[PDB]
Amino acid sequence: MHHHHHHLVPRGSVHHIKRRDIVLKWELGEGAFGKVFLAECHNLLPEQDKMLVAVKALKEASESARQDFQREAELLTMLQHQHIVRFFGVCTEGRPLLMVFEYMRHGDLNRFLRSHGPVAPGPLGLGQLLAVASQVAAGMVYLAGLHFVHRDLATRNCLVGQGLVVKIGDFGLPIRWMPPESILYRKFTTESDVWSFGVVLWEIFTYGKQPWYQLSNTEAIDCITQGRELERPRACPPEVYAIMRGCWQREPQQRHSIKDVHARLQALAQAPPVYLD
Ligand SMILES: CC(C)(CO)n1cc(C(=O)c2cncc(NC(=O)Cc3ccc(Cl)cn3)c2)c2cnc(N)nc21
Repeated sequence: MHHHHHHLVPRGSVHHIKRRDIVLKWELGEGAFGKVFLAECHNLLPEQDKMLVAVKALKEASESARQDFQREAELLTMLQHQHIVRFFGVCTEGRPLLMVFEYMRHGDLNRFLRSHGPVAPGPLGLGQLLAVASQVAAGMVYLAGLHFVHRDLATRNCLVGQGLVVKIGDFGLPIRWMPPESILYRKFTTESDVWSFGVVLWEIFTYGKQPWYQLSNTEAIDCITQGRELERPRACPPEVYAIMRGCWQREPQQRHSIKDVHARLQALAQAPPVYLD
């Protein structure tokens, strides 16, 4: 499951949280081998007696799932960045096994885009869409620096917190976001992540529409393998579509680097182009 991350070596142990320090509130979601709950966590941070967290309750104990649990936990404690999901630790006393994360008040980015399109309610402006895109790019720069290949970058895997802070996570094939080499040869690299970032940019600028929405899963696969490009969204300025095309070069070595994509987005976010659809 995490074999592709073998070159990543943990410096230290995972933070352990006492079961009695976690107080479950209600389910936030479910899918990837477990339910996610909102909860209160006591004695986690020094200043606050209690705070809200998101808790994933693991469904199994194969015990290949318990082996994957420990490795995943060791990997997540290593990921520490402003735009990467914040992992607090595990609870191993009893069953089910628990993983504790930061609670992100506005939920997933896909639902956030869909509800703020066609917190302050209303449609997100160009400046706000660029700010979202720059934050996701910042997280991807961090992952590329760690030699961490995400493999499933998509807005459904991003979270929105207080003050529109965006963080990348993975809530558990995403063919529509993949380049041809990932679909055909299961080749997942920093370069296939940059392609998915380009698709994330397309999702942002379409307010969360599914890529290749006019096509069946089969038609979408053939279409990506043949080299057809996603159309420019109506809300997308020409400067931003140039970034998408850079992420979508057929040759992985020709794709723009995430450092350059992030730098370009920072420039656009700081001074948005005067663009009107
Ligand atoms: C929107 C839902 C309800 C969806 O479950 N939701 C999940 C929250 C999590 O924090 C979360 C839940 N389960 C698993 C993880 N694991 C990682 O993200 C692993 C990882 C991989 C790669 C990288 Cl680069 C970083 N991290 C995270 C969360 C938090 N708040 C809210 N409101 N909803 C959440």
